[PDB]
Amino acid sequence: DEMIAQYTSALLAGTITSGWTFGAGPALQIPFPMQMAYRFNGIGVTQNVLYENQKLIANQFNSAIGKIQDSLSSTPSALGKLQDVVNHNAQALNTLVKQL
Amino acid sequence: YVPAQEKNFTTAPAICHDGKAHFPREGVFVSNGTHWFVTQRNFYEPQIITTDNTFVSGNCDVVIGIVNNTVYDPLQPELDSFKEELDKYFKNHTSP
Ligand SMILES: *[C@@H]1O[C@H](CO)[C@@H](O[C@@H]2O[C@H](CO)[C@@H](O[C@@H]3O[C@H](CO)[C@@H](O)[C@H](O)[C@@H]3O)[C@H](O)[C@H]2NC(C)=O)[C@H](O)[C@H]1NC(C)=O
Ligand SMILES: *[C@@H]1O[C@H](CO)[C@@H](O[C@@H]2O[C@H](CO)[C@@H](O[C@@H]3O[C@H](CO)[C@@H](O)[C@H](O)[C@@H]3O)[C@H](O)[C@H]2NC(C)=O)[C@H](O)[C@H]1NC(C)=O
Ligand SMILES: *[C@@H]1O[C@H](CO)[C@@H](O)[C@H](O)[C@H]1NC(C)=O
Repeated sequence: DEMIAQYTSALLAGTITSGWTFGAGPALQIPFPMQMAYRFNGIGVTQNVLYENQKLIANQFNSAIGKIQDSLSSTPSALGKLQDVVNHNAQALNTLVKQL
Repeated sequence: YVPAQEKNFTTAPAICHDGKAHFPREGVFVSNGTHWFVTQRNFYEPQIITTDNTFVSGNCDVVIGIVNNTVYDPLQPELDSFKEELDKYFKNHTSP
């Protein structure tokens, strides 16, 4: 669980600084305030929707991440897809030890 | 297709020339220290800044990244050979 946590801390360190260019060879540095102007351009809206509104767009991104933190700790039924991986395996062995 | 070795430059997200911001049509502005250029995204082919590949959107006091230089228009390659040609030939009648 340590080197797995280092692989997924290198995807986030390249998609922030380099963008999407490290998946096709050399990794090229780019500012994050300019990479976001290329994600809007691939949707259909122009570049000026971000640069002319850089203030309120930043606050929506930070507040949306903070709402994720409370959503995960609200209930334990959100992670049911991963719990059934270990629950199906653990109860498969308990049936096998009572076949004796 | 795979890109080969690279070269770093200095950038700015917009251009203000006459009090109005200018945004590139494709690519983003780069420079090597003296004067600026607009370039493709996957091949270093510098080009001069011209109205044909820049569009205007509002005035230049709303975004943090603004630098100062000149922007060109495709009419002064013509009008300097036209308006100055028209202005010079009309001055010989005022002399007498
Ligand atoms: C950044 O890159 C530009 C692009 O090459 C450099 O501008 C170039 O500067 C040289 C002189 O330093 C220019 O050469 C001169 O050009 C004039 C007119 O073309 C000619 O009459 C002279 O005999 C001489 O050859 C060159 O033209 C010019 N290139 C362009 C496209 O304008 C600039 O020097 C670079 N700056 C740095 C700090 O590296
Ligand atoms: C690009 O060039 C323009 C044109 O000069 C620059 O606009 C100039 O900006 C400065 C400060 O941003 C203005 O100075 C101001 O003066 C008033 C009155 O003294 C003062 O109260 C302010 O606090 C400020 O110091 C200057 O007037 C203005 N020039 C104009 C309007 O003609 C612009 O700053 C340049 N951009 C960059 C990035 O250098
Ligand atoms: C103006 O017209 C006169 C006609 O006598 C000519 O001699 C002169 O060279 C002209 N000047 C210019 C600048 O065209």
